[PDB]
Amino acid sequence: GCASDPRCNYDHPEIA
Repeated sequence: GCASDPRCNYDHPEIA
């Protein structure tokens, strides 16, 4: 779910 966060896409790229 976090991957959906614009701040997560940068923190968890491997996920998104």
